[PDB]
Amino acid sequence: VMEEIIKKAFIESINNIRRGDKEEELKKIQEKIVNAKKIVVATNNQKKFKVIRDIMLRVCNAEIKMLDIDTRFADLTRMPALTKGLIALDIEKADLYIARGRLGAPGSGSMLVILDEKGRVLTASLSPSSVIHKEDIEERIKKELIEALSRIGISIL
Amino acid sequence: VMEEIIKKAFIESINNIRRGDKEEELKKIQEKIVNAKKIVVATNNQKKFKVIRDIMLRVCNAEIKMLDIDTRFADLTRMPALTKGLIALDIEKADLYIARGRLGAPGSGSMLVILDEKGRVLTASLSPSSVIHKEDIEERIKKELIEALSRIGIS
Ligand SMILES: Cc1c(O)nc(CC(=O)O)c(C)c1O
Ligand SMILES: Cc1c(O)nc(CC(=O)O)c(C)c1O
Repeated sequence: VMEEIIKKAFIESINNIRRGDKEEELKKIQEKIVNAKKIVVATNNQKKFKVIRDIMLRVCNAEIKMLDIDTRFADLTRMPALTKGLIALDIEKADLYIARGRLGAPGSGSMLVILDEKGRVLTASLSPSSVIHKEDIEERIKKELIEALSRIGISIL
Repeated sequence: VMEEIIKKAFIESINNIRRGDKEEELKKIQEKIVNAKKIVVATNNQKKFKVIRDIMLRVCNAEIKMLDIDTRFADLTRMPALTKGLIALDIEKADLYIARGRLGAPGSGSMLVILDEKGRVLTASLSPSSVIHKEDIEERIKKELIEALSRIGIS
């Protein structure tokens, strides 16, 4: 049915009557996150994985697994985090894919992104460059994931 | 040149000794935005153009121009904002491109992005779905641009 809602949105864009996001779109996204039972985290360090896993378990009742392959094979692309997400989508079966990496060019800070079964971007969050930041990574990852969930109306509480 | 710094970064990644962003990279980004001489705003829109312009004229001493053509056609792609940025990049020349649109799928909130001459993503910022923050486009675009500049050390 997501295909249907997005189709409605696209029809609205075609007819030049679209004004931003619709409530049914957002609730479809939230329902998609909350009702997810399989989640893949596309990084090899387990710290990251634990943070993300335990956060996501309070939002959904999913099996959350990690990725055996390492994704440095994305640190040469234009948007590394997204590329990691797409690699994970290509080699692993899930209803949600969670990725974290560099936003764009070297120096651009960090991005965490959540993709669905067909590679659509559901939500994302950013952190300043670790260069200026100088704060811990687990707390920063927690901040990223919580903002990414909250900005689409999902409470970790 | 940015080509060299990025090449070194890529080399570190190849030899698997890369640890993250380095200060000469960030300094190259700041260097890139502050010393811009031309900035293109990827919109036909009044509100947006003036909003972005007012910040950017106070951060740099560039000619800041708008787009004769409008980029609503990007609202059917996977990441509309980036696509808008690439359209602007594709049809007119500048040292900076500022684009603003939907992050991803319908319902996913908004993204503002800043691109260099070669379409590289220098910085970006995100907003919750307009469904949730019921603020309209000019308050949060300013918040987005200011956040995007601040996150890379630009005041
Ligand atoms: C067309 C369009 C859309 O469908 N969604 C958004 C994000 C939002 O409404 O929060 C934007 C900015 C937009 O330009
Ligand atoms: C390889 C790599 C990089 O060059 N930059 C960043 C962003 C940062 O340093 O905050 C990340 C996360 C990263 O994995």
